[PDB]
Amino acid sequence: SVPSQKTYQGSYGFRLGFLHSGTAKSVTCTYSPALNKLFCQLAKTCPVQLWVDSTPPPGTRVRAMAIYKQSQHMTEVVRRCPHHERCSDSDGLAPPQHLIRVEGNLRAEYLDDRNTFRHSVVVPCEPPEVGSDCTTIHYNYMCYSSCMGGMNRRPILTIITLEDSSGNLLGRDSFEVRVCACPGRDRRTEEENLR
Ligand SMILES: [Zn+2]
Repeated sequence: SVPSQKTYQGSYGFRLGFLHSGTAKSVTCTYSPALNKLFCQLAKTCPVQLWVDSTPPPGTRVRAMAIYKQSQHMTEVVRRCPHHERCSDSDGLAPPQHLIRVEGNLRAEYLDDRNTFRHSVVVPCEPPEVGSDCTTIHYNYMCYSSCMGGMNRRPILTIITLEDSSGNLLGRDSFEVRVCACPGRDRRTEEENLR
Protein backbone atom coordinates (compact mmCIF):
# COMPACT_ATOMS: atom_id res chain seq x y z
CA SER A 1 0.00 0.00 0.00
CA VAL A 2 3.11 2.22 0.17
CA PRO A 3 6.02 2.16 -2.30
CA SER A 4 9.48 1.87 -0.72
CA GLN A 5 11.62 4.99 -0.69
CA LYS A 6 14.80 3.30 0.55
CA THR A 7 17.93 4.46 -1.29
CA TYR A 8 19.51 1.47 -3.04
CA GLN A 9 22.43 1.79 -5.44
CA GLY A 10 22.32 -1.89 -6.39
CA SER A 11 24.84 -3.74 -8.54
CA TYR A 12 25.18 -0.91 -11.08
CA GLY A 13 25.85 1.88 -8.56
CA PHE A 14 22.70 3.79 -9.50
CA ARG A 15 22.12 7.30 -8.15
CA LEU A 16 20.66 10.63 -9.24
CA GLY A 17 22.38 13.93 -9.97
CA PHE A 18 21.13 17.51 -10.23
CA LEU A 19 22.39 20.67 -11.92
CA HIS A 20 23.50 23.70 -9.93
CA SER A 21 20.97 26.29 -11.04
CA GLY A 22 21.20 28.78 -8.17
CA THR A 23 18.44 30.66 -6.39
CA ALA A 24 17.88 33.80 -8.48
CA LYS A 25 14.25 34.84 -8.27
CA SER A 26 13.96 34.07 -12.01
CA VAL A 27 15.10 30.42 -11.75
CA THR A 28 12.55 27.82 -12.93
CA CYS A 29 14.05 24.68 -11.38
CA THR A 30 16.56 24.39 -8.57
CA TYR A 31 17.82 21.58 -6.37
CA SER A 32 18.78 21.84 -2.69
CA PRO A 33 21.31 19.23 -1.58
CA ALA A 34 20.87 20.27 2.07
CA LEU A 35 17.14 19.54 1.92
CA ASN A 36 17.33 16.84 -0.77
CA LYS A 37 14.53 18.80 -2.39
CA LEU A 38 13.79 20.00 -5.92
CA PHE A 39 11.88 23.30 -6.29
CA CYS A 40 10.29 23.94 -9.69
CA GLN A 41 7.70 25.97 -11.53
CA LEU A 42 4.59 24.39 -12.98
CA ALA A 43 5.24 22.39 -16.18
CA LYS A 44 8.84 23.57 -16.52
CA THR A 45 11.78 21.34 -17.45
CA CYS A 46 13.34 19.49 -14.49
CA PRO A 47 16.62 17.88 -15.53
CA VAL A 48 17.44 14.82 -13.46
CA GLN A 49 20.74 13.04 -14.10
CA LEU A 50 21.13 9.28 -13.90
CA TRP A 51 24.57 8.04 -12.83
CA VAL A 52 25.84 4.47 -12.86
CA ASP A 53 29.20 2.81 -12.10
CA SER A 54 28.58 0.20 -14.78
CA THR A 55 26.16 -0.25 -17.67
CA PRO A 56 22.91 -2.10 -16.84
CA PRO A 57 21.63 -4.72 -19.30
CA PRO A 58 19.68 -3.92 -22.46
CA GLY A 59 16.00 -3.53 -21.56
CA THR A 60 16.65 -1.73 -18.27
CA ARG A 61 14.16 1.08 -17.60
CA VAL A 62 13.77 4.03 -15.24
CA ARG A 63 10.47 4.79 -13.51
CA ALA A 64 9.29 7.93 -11.67
CA MET A 65 6.44 7.92 -9.13
CA ALA A 66 5.22 10.50 -6.61
CA ILE A 67 4.11 9.72 -3.06
CA TYR A 68 3.09 11.95 -0.17
CA LYS A 69 6.02 12.48 2.19
CA GLN A 70 3.97 12.56 5.41
CA SER A 71 3.15 9.09 6.74
CA GLN A 72 -0.50 9.96 7.45
CA HIS A 73 -1.02 10.70 3.75
CA MET A 74 1.26 8.09 2.23
CA THR A 75 -1.52 5.68 1.19
CA GLU A 76 -3.25 8.39 -0.86
CA VAL A 77 -2.52 8.35 -4.58
CA VAL A 78 -0.74 11.53 -5.71
CA ARG A 79 -2.71 12.93 -8.69
CA ARG A 80 -3.48 16.21 -10.41
CA CYS A 81 -6.16 18.39 -8.84
CA PRO A 82 -9.75 18.73 -10.09
CA HIS A 83 -8.79 21.80 -12.09
CA HIS A 84 -5.60 20.62 -13.73
CA GLU A 85 -6.84 17.15 -14.67
CA ARG A 86 -9.47 18.97 -16.82
CA CYS A 87 -7.40 21.73 -18.44
CA SER A 88 -6.72 19.92 -21.75
CA ASP A 89 -2.96 20.48 -21.61
CA SER A 90 -2.39 16.98 -22.98
CA ASP A 91 0.96 16.31 -24.63
CA GLY A 92 -0.71 13.47 -26.52
CA LEU A 93 0.73 10.71 -24.35
CA ALA A 94 0.43 11.46 -20.64
CA PRO A 95 -2.98 10.80 -19.09
CA PRO A 96 -4.42 14.14 -17.88
CA GLN A 97 -4.51 12.85 -14.27
CA HIS A 98 -0.75 12.23 -14.04
CA LEU A 99 1.35 14.68 -12.06
CA ILE A 100 4.70 13.65 -13.51
CA ARG A 101 5.45 13.72 -17.23
CA VAL A 102 8.59 12.96 -19.21
CA GLU A 103 9.43 15.65 -21.75
CA GLY A 104 10.69 14.90 -25.27
CA ASN A 105 10.76 11.10 -25.20
CA LEU A 106 8.30 9.26 -27.40
CA ARG A 107 9.26 5.97 -25.74
CA ALA A 108 7.84 7.11 -22.41
CA GLU A 109 5.09 4.86 -21.04
CA TYR A 110 2.47 5.90 -18.48
CA LEU A 111 1.11 3.32 -16.05
CA ASP A 112 -2.06 3.35 -14.01
CA ASP A 113 -1.40 0.49 -11.59
CA ARG A 114 -4.36 -1.90 -11.75
CA ASN A 115 -3.90 -2.81 -8.08
CA THR A 116 -2.59 0.27 -6.27
CA PHE A 117 -4.07 2.83 -8.66
CA ARG A 118 -0.82 4.78 -8.45
CA HIS A 119 0.57 6.62 -11.49
CA SER A 120 4.08 6.38 -12.89
CA VAL A 121 6.04 7.15 -16.02
CA VAL A 122 8.80 4.85 -17.26
CA VAL A 123 11.43 5.18 -20.02
CA PRO A 124 14.22 2.97 -21.35
CA CYS A 125 17.56 3.54 -19.61
CA GLU A 126 19.82 5.23 -22.17
CA PRO A 127 23.63 5.02 -22.15
CA PRO A 128 25.48 8.32 -21.98
CA GLU A 129 26.16 9.94 -25.38
CA VAL A 130 29.77 10.25 -26.56
CA GLY A 131 31.57 12.81 -24.45
CA SER A 132 29.00 12.45 -21.67
CA ASP A 133 29.36 10.68 -18.33
CA CYS A 134 25.67 10.50 -17.46
CA THR A 135 22.24 10.54 -19.01
CA THR A 136 19.50 13.02 -18.19
CA ILE A 137 15.71 12.67 -18.05
CA HIS A 138 13.60 15.78 -18.31
CA TYR A 139 10.54 15.72 -16.05
CA ASN A 140 7.61 18.13 -15.77
CA TYR A 141 5.37 18.46 -12.73
CA MET A 142 1.85 19.36 -13.75
CA CYS A 143 0.23 20.71 -10.56
CA TYR A 144 1.36 23.14 -7.86
CA SER A 145 2.05 21.79 -4.37
CA SER A 146 -0.67 24.21 -3.25
CA CYS A 147 -3.39 22.98 -5.62
CA MET A 148 -6.68 22.60 -3.74
CA GLY A 149 -8.28 19.17 -4.00
CA GLY A 150 -4.93 17.81 -5.16
CA MET A 151 -1.63 17.97 -3.30
CA ASN A 152 -3.28 20.68 -1.16
CA ARG A 153 -0.02 22.01 0.33
CA ARG A 154 1.21 18.50 1.28
CA PRO A 155 4.81 17.77 0.36
CA ILE A 156 5.62 14.92 -1.99
CA LEU A 157 8.63 12.78 -2.81
CA THR A 158 9.55 11.55 -6.25
CA ILE A 159 10.90 8.00 -6.22
CA ILE A 160 13.12 7.03 -9.16
CA THR A 161 13.59 3.32 -9.69
CA LEU A 162 15.98 1.53 -12.02
CA GLU A 163 14.17 -1.63 -13.18
CA ASP A 164 14.92 -4.70 -15.21
CA SER A 165 12.76 -5.69 -18.17
CA SER A 166 10.28 -7.51 -15.86
CA GLY A 167 9.99 -4.47 -13.60
CA ASN A 168 12.14 -5.94 -10.83
CA LEU A 169 14.16 -3.53 -8.68
CA LEU A 170 17.77 -2.77 -9.69
CA GLY A 171 18.25 0.58 -7.95
CA ARG A 172 16.31 3.33 -6.18
CA ASP A 173 16.79 6.99 -5.23
CA SER A 174 14.39 9.80 -4.25
CA PHE A 175 13.99 13.51 -3.59
CA GLU A 176 11.35 15.81 -2.15
CA VAL A 177 9.58 18.16 -4.61
CA ARG A 178 7.83 21.50 -4.19
CA VAL A 179 6.09 22.87 -7.27
CA CYS A 180 5.72 26.59 -6.74
CA ALA A 181 5.73 30.01 -8.36
CA CYS A 182 9.14 31.13 -7.07
CA PRO A 183 11.52 28.18 -6.59
CA GLY A 184 14.59 30.36 -5.94
CA ARG A 185 12.96 32.29 -3.11
CA ASP A 186 11.37 29.19 -1.62
CA ARG A 187 14.67 27.27 -1.72
CA ARG A 188 16.43 30.17 0.02
CA THR A 189 13.66 30.36 2.63
CA GLU A 190 13.66 26.66 3.44
CA GLU A 191 17.47 26.43 3.57
CA GLU A 192 17.41 29.39 5.98
CA ASN A 193 14.79 27.69 8.14
CA LEU A 194 16.99 24.57 8.25
CA ARG A 195 20.08 26.55 9.28
ZN1 LIG B 1 -3.46 21.57 -9.91
